[PDB]
Amino acid sequence: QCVNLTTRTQLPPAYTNSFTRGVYYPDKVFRSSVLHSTQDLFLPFFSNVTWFHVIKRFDNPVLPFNDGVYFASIEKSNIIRGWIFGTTLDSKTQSLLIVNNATNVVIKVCEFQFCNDPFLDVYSSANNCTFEYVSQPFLMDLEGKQGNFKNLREFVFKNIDGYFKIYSKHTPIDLPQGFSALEPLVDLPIGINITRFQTLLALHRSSSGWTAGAAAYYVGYLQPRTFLLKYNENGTITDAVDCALD
Amino acid sequence: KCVNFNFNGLKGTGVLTESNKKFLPFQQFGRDIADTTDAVRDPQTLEI
Amino acid sequence: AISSVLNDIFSRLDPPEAEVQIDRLITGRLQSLQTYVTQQLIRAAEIRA
Amino acid sequence: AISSVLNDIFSRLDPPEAEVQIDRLITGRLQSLQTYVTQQLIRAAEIRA
Amino acid sequence: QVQLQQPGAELVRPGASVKLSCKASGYSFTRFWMNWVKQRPGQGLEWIGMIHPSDSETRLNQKFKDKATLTVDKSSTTAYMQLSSPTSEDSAVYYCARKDYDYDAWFAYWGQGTLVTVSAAKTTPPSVYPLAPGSAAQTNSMVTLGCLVKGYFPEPVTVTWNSGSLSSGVHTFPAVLQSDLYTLSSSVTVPSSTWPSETVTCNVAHPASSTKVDKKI
Amino acid sequence: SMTKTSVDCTMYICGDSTECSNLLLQYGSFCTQLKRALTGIAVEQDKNT
Amino acid sequence: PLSETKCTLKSFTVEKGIYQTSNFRVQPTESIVRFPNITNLCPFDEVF
Repeated sequence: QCVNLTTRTQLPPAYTNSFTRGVYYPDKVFRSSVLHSTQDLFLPFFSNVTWFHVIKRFDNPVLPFNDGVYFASIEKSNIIRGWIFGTTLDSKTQSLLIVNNATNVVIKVCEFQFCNDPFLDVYSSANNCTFEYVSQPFLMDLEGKQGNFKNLREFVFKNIDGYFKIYSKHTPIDLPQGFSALEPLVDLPIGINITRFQTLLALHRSSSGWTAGAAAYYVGYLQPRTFLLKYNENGTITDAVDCALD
Repeated sequence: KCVNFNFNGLKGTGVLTESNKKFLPFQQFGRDIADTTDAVRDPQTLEI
Repeated sequence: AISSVLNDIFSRLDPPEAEVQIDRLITGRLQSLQTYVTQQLIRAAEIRA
Repeated sequence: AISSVLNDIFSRLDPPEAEVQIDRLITGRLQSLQTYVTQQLIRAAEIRA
Repeated sequence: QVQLQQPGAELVRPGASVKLSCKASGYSFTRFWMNWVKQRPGQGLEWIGMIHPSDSETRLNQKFKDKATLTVDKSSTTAYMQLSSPTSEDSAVYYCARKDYDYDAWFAYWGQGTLVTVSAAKTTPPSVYPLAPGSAAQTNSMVTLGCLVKGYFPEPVTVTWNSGSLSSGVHTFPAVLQSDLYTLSSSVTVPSSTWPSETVTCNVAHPASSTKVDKKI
Repeated sequence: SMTKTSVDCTMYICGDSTECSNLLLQYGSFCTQLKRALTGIAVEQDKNT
Repeated sequence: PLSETKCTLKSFTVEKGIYQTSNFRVQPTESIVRFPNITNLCPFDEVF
C-alpha cells in the first residue's frame, strides 16, 4: 500500500519502434476488395512505443490518457490483471477499474479510493454508483507455462464522444513484427473525464516479500490518421497504407 | 420477392437471398463495392 | 446534407426541413451528370478526328 | 421555387423571403444558359472540322 | 390455431380438369406463401409448385410445366390448385402447406390430405357381406369375427365396428384392384363374454356415393 | 470507337421514392438534354465503324 | 407502345427509327418490419 516493491525503482524510457501494428476495423460495415479512406485516432507508422519490463528492475509510471492508449504485451502466465482509470485518483470523482478474476472481467465505474501503489496477490470501499457490468465467463490458467510464448494481446483504448471502446485481438507469435487486424469487443457508454491511467500487477510468493512475474508490455500514444485499407474476399485487413508516412 | 424493407429503422427495396459470405457477429449491416446496402442482420435473432 | 440517403432525409428531418435538403442532394446529382456528359462529348470529338 | 414568375415572388412573399426564391431561379437559369453555350461550342468545333 | 382444410377424395377422368381446395384460417391470407406437395406411394414426396397469393405470381417445376395451374382467392382466404389433363401416373396424394420464412424455409402446417384417382370408371355403391365361422372347436377363449367389403369405387371407404364402438382389437387391410373394383376385409377378436351380450355388425360408410350399408353377422 | 454508355435520370438521381420524383418534375428538362446527348454519341459511334 | 413513343418525344408524328421510352417499374407488394421482442418498458416516468 504505502510500501512499494524492492524491484520497483526509477528506469529511463527506452523505446522500440512499432512497424505495421496498430490497425483496427474503423467500423462494423463489411467492405470487400475496395479502398476505404476514413479519419479516426490511429497508431501512426514510424512511432515510438516505450519499452517496459516486469520481472530486478520494475517501472510502473503514470502516463496521460489524452494522447491515446495502445497496449501490446507478450506473456504466457497473464501477469497484467487490468488497468486503473481515474482523474484525481480519489473518491471525489468517477473512476474505472477493470479487474479479472480469470472467470469474469469486472467492469465498474464508481467512486474508488486509491493509494499510491496498490497490490494484487486496491480500494477500501465504493458507493454512489448505478453502473455494474459482468462479461462473458471463461477459464484461463494463471499458473506458469513452458515453451515458446503463445499469447499476444493487442488492445486499443480510446474515448470518442463520451464512448469508451475496447478493441481485442489475440494471435500466436522481445521485438514483435508482422501485421494484424484488431476486432471490436465491447462498447462502454461512460462519458467521464479520465486524464491519466495506471496498470495492475499480480504477485506471487513461494509488502516487499512478494515477487512479480516475468513479462513485458508496451504503451505509446494515438493520433489522427488517414489510413488506406486493403480488403480481401473474406473481409479482413491484410494491408495498411498510411496517407502521410513516406 | 421485391417488397419494401424496414430493417431496424433503415429502409430499402429489394429481395432476400441466401448468403455465402462470412461476416462479423457484431455487424449490423454492410455495403457492396458500389456503396449500397447488400446485406443486413436481423434485429431479433442472429441471421444473415 | 447530413446524410446522403434519400430515405434518411424524409424519415428524420421535418417536411419543411427535408424539402431544402432533398433539393441540395438532387442539385449535387445534377452537377455530377453535368461533369460526366460534357466529358463524354469532348472525348467523342477527340475520337471523331 | 413556389412561383416561376419573378413578379409573383416580389408581390407575395416577405422581402427576406423573396431574396431566397429569386436567387433559386437565377441559379437555375444560369445552369441552363451555361449548358446551351457548352453544347453550341462543341457543335462549333464539329462544324470547324 | 391455424389449420389447413382439404376435402377427402376427388374423382376425375383423364383429359378433363380437376380443382382442389385448401382453406386457411386463423392467420392473414396475403402474409404467407402456399406450397403444394405431391405424394405418390413408393416414390416419395414430389414438389408441385409455389405461389405468392397477393401478387398471383407462380413458381413451377420444370417437369410440371403446363400440367398444373395455380390460382388463389383472397376474398374467401382459400387457395386453389387446377390440374390439366392428368395421366395414370398422376394419381397421388396432394397436400398444401404454409411456409413460414424465418432464415431457412420450413413447412409449418399441413392439410388433411386429398386422394385423386384418375380413371374412366363410375362410382359403384359397396356390397357388404358378413363373415361368420358358423361353429367352434372350443380351442380358444375369444371369438374372431369379420366383414367382407367388395365392389366399390373410389377408395378409401370407411369401415367401422358397431359405429366405432370397439377401437381396440381391430385390423384394417388395404384394397386390391381387380377389374375396376376394390375389395378389402377386416377382422376383430372379442372375448366370449361379449359375443352373446352384444351383436357385432358391419357398418360401412361410403363417402363418395353417401350410402351406408348395415349388415349383421 | 469508344464504349457506348447510357445514363438513366430516374434510377441515378432518385432511390425509387415518391418524394424524390415529385420535386424532379419541377426541374424539368435538365436530364432530358443529358439523356439525348448520350443518345447522339451512340449513333455516331456506330457511324465511325 | 405507339402512344408511349409520342409521350417522351412530345410530338404528334413519329419518324422511322428506334426510340428510348422508359424504364421498368416493379411495384412492391408487402412491407417487412423486423423488430426484436423486448418485454421491458423504459422508465421515462422516473426522470420526468
